[PDB]
Amino acid sequence: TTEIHPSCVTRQKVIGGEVYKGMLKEVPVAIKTLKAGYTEKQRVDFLGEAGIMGQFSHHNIIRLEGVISKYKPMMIITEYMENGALDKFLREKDGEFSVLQLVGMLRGIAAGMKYLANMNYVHRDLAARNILVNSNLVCKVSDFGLSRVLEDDPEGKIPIRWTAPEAISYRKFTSASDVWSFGIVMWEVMTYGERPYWELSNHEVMKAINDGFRLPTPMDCPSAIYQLMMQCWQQERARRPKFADIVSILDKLIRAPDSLKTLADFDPRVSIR
Ligand SMILES: CNc1ncc2cc(-c3cc(C(F)(F)F)ccc3Cl)c(=O)n(CCCCN)c2n1
Repeated sequence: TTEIHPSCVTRQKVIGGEVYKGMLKEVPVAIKTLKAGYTEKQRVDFLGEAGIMGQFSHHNIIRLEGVISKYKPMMIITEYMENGALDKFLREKDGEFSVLQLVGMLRGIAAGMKYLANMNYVHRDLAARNILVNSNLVCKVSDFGLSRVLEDDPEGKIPIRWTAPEAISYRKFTSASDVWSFGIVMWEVMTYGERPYWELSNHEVMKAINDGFRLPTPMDCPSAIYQLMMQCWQQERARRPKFADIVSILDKLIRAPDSLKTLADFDPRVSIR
């Protein structure tokens, strides 16, 4: 990792220790701080995140500019993504993109995830809230925090309803549980940030999934896209596509965009006579 001198960094606005938007000697950056009195574990997790990010060089993975580790407070400095987190972005831009644009976002995320998987990195917390969007509509995987627990664990919280059954039931997180999560992200994108499973409780979601229920088709969703997210949600990991398969399929759909005009039937929850 590049060590950056503090005189080269100006913090400006809190966008999230805190996360600031700032300027780096000038390019816009995001800046994550570690406050005084941090523990050894905090330091290893914090610098650990920078270490992992520094190992990656891919269009669809947030780029590390560098770290401040020789001076306090310590900082991680990344590229700045002008449109912020994908979940909030979709919800504030409801209906404003083409289906081709939405599918192109998902291709970008899948390409990032394929790279992570092949670099032997399991994300464990893939969700639209952990994807960032730039002014070219490029989606990039973010959140490489080391210290993550599944929420509601008897023994950062990973939410149940984005997580694959095997990861919940016996703590088996793999690139195949990340594919499950990616299927949920597909549904988030195609619904402009609808909350998966609505007001169902965690227990209700888990029971539904184990009984074979799956999220219904988004409105105006290409048949091929719904089929692909459904395959991501196979109970049996071996029947899920790999990210390599997902990228291949999305690339084919984008290159033959009339393929996306065939829509999955939408089951209307209310009909009007
Ligand atoms: C709004 N635009 C914007 N642009 C770029 C970033 C980069 C980071 C980031 C990510 C990592 C790592 F590792 F997780 F990828 C590390 C360090 C940083 Cl600074 C970040 O935390 N935020 C804030 C997200 C708030 C959304 N809940 C960003 N926000």
